[PDB]
Amino acid sequence: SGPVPSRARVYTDVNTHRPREYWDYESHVVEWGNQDDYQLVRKLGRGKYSEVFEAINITNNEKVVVKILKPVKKKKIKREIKILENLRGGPNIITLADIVKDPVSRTPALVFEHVNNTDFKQLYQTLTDYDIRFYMYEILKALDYCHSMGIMHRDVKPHNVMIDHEHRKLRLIDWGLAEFYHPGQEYNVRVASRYFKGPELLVDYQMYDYSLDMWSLGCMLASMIFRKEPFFHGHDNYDQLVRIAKVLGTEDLYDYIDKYNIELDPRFNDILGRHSRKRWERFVHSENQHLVSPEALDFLDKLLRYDHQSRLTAREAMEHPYFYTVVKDQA
Ligand SMILES: CC(=O)Nc1cc(Nc2cc(NC3CC3)n3nccc3n2)ccc1C
Repeated sequence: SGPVPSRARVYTDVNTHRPREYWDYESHVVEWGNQDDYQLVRKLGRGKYSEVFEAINITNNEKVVVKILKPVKKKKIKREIKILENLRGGPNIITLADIVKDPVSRTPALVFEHVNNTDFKQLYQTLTDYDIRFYMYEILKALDYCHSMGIMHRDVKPHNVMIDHEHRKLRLIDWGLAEFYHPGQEYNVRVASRYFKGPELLVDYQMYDYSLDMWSLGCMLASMIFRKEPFFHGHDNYDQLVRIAKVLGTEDLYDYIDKYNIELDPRFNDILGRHSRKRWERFVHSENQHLVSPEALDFLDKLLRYDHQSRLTAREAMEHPYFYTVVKDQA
């Protein structure tokens, strides 16, 4: 027998209530700017589907980030553009400034607002208890917004969070894996980086929703408060679920499998074993205790659930006691 269907607990029908054009990205026509407005300054890095550069817009002298695409299906390019245009102006959402057609590569190049990022491998070792709560609340503003707008990011991880610490400015970037949520839709499970993949992806449960981003956020919170990067360190996608089971326990995992009538890959049988649910205290030591409090642990536990339906929504997460001083300081 097949798996039990699932629906998002919140923002379930927001795309159904919108005109077809909002989410029907295959019919989206791309609006092209002038490629001569931009002069590349230097390379910043690379991605699976791109090469990214710092550039100067020669019409206004503004610094921009240019993402020149590698060959990618036209519908996937239209999807990222549509999602970016839909989320434009949203809290802590990266701004897509322009779309141009590269002359050498003949591919599109997406032009973004520049963020003066403080590299995560250097920034995280300086963050206080307050900074983690502050930036976690800022990520939640972006997530509650994109979820309310019927979009799942599906690639939440430290590298997709640009922080200008000096200006306490955060932007959630790289919407290249983002999708529109539609009740009853089965999505590709081959999304996100290994360490941030939700149990639904690892067990091949396709009818997932916004709650997938909440698991990714929990992985990020666990890595920050415990100073353990990555928190769930799998050797591959199968071992990734084993790393989760050694912390969350195998009992809740088999309960989750049973609830949704998920047929487990036979490989999993011999590697999952039997594991008790651990207490968060075993990850606490003299070097991370200043970032760990009962509020942090209670909040973390409520994010890292096998059952996607039982994880906090971004809005419920914002109401958690862990953020009381951040909320009070923002008012
Ligand atoms: C466009 C996109 O999402 N792809 C992406 C981006 C990067 N890298 C940066 C670097 C900076 N800022 C420089 C100071 C570090 N910014 N700023 C705003 C956005 C952005 N992106 C690397 C790799 C990829 C794939």
